[PDB]
Amino acid sequence: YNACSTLPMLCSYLPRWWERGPEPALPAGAPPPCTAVTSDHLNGNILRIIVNNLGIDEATWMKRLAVSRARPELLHSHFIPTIGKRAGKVVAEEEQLRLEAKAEAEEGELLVRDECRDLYALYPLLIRYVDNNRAHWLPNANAEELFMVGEIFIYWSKSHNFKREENFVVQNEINNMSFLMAKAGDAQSGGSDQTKKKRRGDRYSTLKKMLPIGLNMCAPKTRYALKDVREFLQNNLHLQGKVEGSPSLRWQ
Amino acid sequence: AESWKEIVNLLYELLASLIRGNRANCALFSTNLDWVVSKLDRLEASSGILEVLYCVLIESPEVLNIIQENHIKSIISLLDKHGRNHKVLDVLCSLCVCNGVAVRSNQDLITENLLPGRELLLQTNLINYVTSIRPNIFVGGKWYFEVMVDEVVPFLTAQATHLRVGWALTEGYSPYPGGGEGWGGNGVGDDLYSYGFDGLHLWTGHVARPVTSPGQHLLAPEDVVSCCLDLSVPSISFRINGCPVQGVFEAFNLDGLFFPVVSFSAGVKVRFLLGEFKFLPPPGYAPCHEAVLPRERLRLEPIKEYRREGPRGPHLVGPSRCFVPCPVDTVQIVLPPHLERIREKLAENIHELWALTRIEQGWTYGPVRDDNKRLHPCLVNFHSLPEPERNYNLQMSGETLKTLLALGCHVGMADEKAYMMSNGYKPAPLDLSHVRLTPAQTTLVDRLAENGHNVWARDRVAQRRNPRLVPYRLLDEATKRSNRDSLCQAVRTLLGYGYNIEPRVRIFRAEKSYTVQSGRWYFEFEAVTTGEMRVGWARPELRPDVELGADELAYVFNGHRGQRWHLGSEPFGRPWQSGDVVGCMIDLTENTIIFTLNGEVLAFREIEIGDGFLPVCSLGPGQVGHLNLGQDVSSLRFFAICGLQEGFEPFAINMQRPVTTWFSKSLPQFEPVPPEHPHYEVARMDLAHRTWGSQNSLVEMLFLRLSLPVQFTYYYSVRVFACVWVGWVTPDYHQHDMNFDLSVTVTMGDEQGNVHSSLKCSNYMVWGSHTDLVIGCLVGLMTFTANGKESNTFFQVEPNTKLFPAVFVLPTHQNVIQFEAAMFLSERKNPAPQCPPRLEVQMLMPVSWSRMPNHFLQVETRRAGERLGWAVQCQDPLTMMALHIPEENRCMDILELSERLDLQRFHSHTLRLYRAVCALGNN
Amino acid sequence: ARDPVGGSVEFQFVPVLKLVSTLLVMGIFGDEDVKQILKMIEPE
Repeated sequence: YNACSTLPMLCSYLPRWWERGPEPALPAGAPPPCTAVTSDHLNGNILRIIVNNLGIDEATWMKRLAVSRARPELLHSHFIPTIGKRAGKVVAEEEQLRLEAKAEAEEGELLVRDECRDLYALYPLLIRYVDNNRAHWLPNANAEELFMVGEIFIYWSKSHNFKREENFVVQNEINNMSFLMAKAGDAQSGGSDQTKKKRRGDRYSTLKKMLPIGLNMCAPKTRYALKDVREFLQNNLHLQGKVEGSPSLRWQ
Repeated sequence: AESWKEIVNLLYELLASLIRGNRANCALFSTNLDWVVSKLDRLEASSGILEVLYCVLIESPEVLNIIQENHIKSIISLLDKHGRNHKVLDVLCSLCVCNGVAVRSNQDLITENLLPGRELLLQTNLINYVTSIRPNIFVGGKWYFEVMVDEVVPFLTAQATHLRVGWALTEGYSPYPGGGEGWGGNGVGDDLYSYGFDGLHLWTGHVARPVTSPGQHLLAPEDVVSCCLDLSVPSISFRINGCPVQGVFEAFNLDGLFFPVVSFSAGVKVRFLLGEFKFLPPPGYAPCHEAVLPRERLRLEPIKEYRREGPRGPHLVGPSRCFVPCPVDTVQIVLPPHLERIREKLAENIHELWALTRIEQGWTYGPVRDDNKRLHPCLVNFHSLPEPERNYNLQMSGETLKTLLALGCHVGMADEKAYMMSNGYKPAPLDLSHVRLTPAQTTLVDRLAENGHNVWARDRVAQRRNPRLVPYRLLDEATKRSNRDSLCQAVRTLLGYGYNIEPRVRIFRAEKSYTVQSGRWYFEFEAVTTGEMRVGWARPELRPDVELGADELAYVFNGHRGQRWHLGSEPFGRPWQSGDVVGCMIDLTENTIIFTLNGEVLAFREIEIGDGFLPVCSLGPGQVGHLNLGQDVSSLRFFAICGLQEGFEPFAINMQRPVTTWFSKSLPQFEPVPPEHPHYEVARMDLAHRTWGSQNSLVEMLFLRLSLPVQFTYYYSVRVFACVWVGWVTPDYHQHDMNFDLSVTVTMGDEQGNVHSSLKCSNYMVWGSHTDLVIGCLVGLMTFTANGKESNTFFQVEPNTKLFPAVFVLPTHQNVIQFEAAMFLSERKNPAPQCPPRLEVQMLMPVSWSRMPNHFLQVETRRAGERLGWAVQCQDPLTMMALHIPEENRCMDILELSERLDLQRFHSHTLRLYRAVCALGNN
Repeated sequence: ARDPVGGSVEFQFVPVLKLVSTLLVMGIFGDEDVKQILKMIEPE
């Protein structure tokens, strides 16, 4: 794949692209050597193939809907890093929602930890390999233009991060690092303040100031809504967990 | 006795301490007023005496009644002894007024002793904004240009409208509108030469020499004022609409290229009948519209320009850069005959290649070199018809490779030597068909083509006024795409031969007021040029005089290459494509700093709060920039990213006002030497004199500018004991290094040239193990006394002007200089004579240095332009609100004192003073 | 807004309101303008 660095020869690669429509994963691991050769193709028309590569990410996302050979798939996520599209981000929002439903299932394993969570800890390392691919997803200029659903999708990515605040399992996840981010996500939390009325908050120094009152909510997320746009109190509920996450940031 | 001055001062302080809280002490001191005044004259520990007097005045009206009409004059004189000490003024206002009542008389004496005296107290007035205009081309033969006056509005606003016109050069004239020089902008430089207003005449040093016009008139929307300048000799003479303004300028340095100038003020327009001539008098001249020779088209410019009128806002800009007559060898070094045969081979190959190009136009060989069609001797083998009918190659191409040994190349042997059916003669060249040159060797081809064109250029003076006369250093890269790349075709045969081919910086800054030490703060730097643009936070205290980079106080990021600088380079970043705005973010409380390329996060993490950081631009000499801070609208690519989110608010959210800033000014206005210069020691002492020395090993030159102008008998003296340019300085001056002497005369003609005498001189002076002394007499005209002995004096000027006595020493490392019929150190002060010497607090030592930060000015000019006529125009004048240091006069807006606040304190006390001077209703 | 309008906002006010005040005292004003002040301050 490092070695990558006749119009009909390109037609054979279109047939190689057809092999991808069929996608047993061990035969596919070697394709990442072929997918890295596609980076040489990027040198334009090859961006349409990268749109096809976006559907490839949606295919690895189906694995995410539900061990060490998955680490070799994380080495294929390393090939993703060379590739590091917005409708595919909505499919990535479906991938993150798949990760949301699954990380909340990992949280149910943590309820078992109350009296065991060690099998979740291997999933915690495998969930970390998913997060490698999120660095490739981090592109964020398009999210600036969203400040909505892209952010609400990031809110879905964000809700999952509340469970990272919850403990000994994460030390087993540190062991994955021994065997071997989220602040850029916080861009999206600010979208709750909204466009030109957000400039008015600076006159107040508009919703972010009421959101700053909400930082006090987490000192005590049903309670954020109790004080009372109730959807904006639900945006404060994202901030309520984020401030108790800021108490976790005291560790940092 | 060395403890003794401290002791005495300590005693005054004691006494003072006894005085501040009581009336009675003062009552006892009422008899001591004459005594106190007797003691104030002392010049070493006067401050305590001052506190004394002060408190006494605070607590004794009677003493105000008593004080004599001259002891007070002794006090004003004290102030003149001490220069700018605010305390004395507090003393004065204390004199003015009692417990409530006042002695009106002594106050009126204060005024007559002050206000007419002008010079002691700082004083102020105002101008209107001044704006010079120039044609784009600098001159370095005789030239001529035309300037019709479309419009004048002489008396709008309090000022008479400015509209001076004259010649100038890029070093002694750098017109920054925000003040400088005694109340103006054009006509001020020794390097600039000028004209205007009543009686025509001129301004140099902003001196109004009143050479009368043949007849007459001012400047009104009529005259086609016009100018000429002979080459070498600066025999400038203005002309009023076809009537020359007599004999004028003569004999001046040609230090750098000369260019035409037209300053203006108010609602005024002027047209250039150039491209349209009207009046072209003979002086060996050639017209200036024809002066569009280089790449640039002819055009007006406003000179220097530190704020171009850009779209979203005024861009920061300048200086860019700027020398031609000189052929520089194409046939020097000999070509060895082993290679000369291949010189004649590759030349015959490229001559036959000359046959494979022009024939496409239908040209054909045979035989006379007719200009018509189908007739050249060149379309054949080069050997056949001597070396003039085939001068296109081996007569000269063989010489061109002699240049390859002469223009800076050391060539070696390395490889074996090497269809239209066209009319006349038909060889198709090989190996020119597969050419592969090394890319620097095309630049070497530029040296070859230029060096060769230069010799033709030297007879070009014997000619229409060819645009070609200038060297390829300044030409289109189209004619250069021909004459240089055609030389590469001779070099294209060499690839077949296979032979080897081995081979003023600017700065800007925010208001100190705005030095936040707390709060969150993003800030913009909108891009223009992608060069050394570098910008970042910095503490105010750093010299803008120092170049940015290696300084503790100024964390910054480059506009190019992309490593950040602090205390030299600290690499981490990357550069940017032009027009990519560079924003940045700073935590406060937390120390971190983070530069961003349009919101692209990566900077100076972990530092400390201090003075309070400010943004600071710093352009390279060629580079151009822009800035805007605050306005929520200023949130394009950049603040819209992390800036909206993290709460890092921009400056102008806080304020209605646009931010004030200071451009650096390459002009070295004098400043007093700080203790801790990198090192120039100085020591005052009693025969009164002072001592000197470089001490540490350290670099070039000392422009030793003593502050004090001579008034219009007295000797003045400066021994030296270790090559050095003695010669008393002109106050308005500037430039750096060498200067022997790179600094001036004017005929006072009556058009005839008979002249009512002719003058102008010292616009300074220069000189070259016996010690060196200087006892020059004055009052009048200058009388030099080189090496103690008399040696004549070329200088002589006394139009009642004030001027400097000083020297530009080059250091001999250790003990650089000594320093000092009746002694001068007295007449300089008001109480002339009082003959005995008296060194004192205002005996200043302000050396000129370099770059300093003058204010940007929030608003100034509204100029509008035009072409196929160049009828430039501008509208409503706005004031140069300003004051000046009365000595060495230099207009400065008062607000400039806000930051060099010591003078603000002095001024403010002047105002307290006057306020006391009113005496509650004195009229 | 911390412009400051001069000398940290408030210091800017003093002298001007001083002028107004004294100038008001001297018989220049109103008529009108002092009425502008009173509408400026109550408001009513």
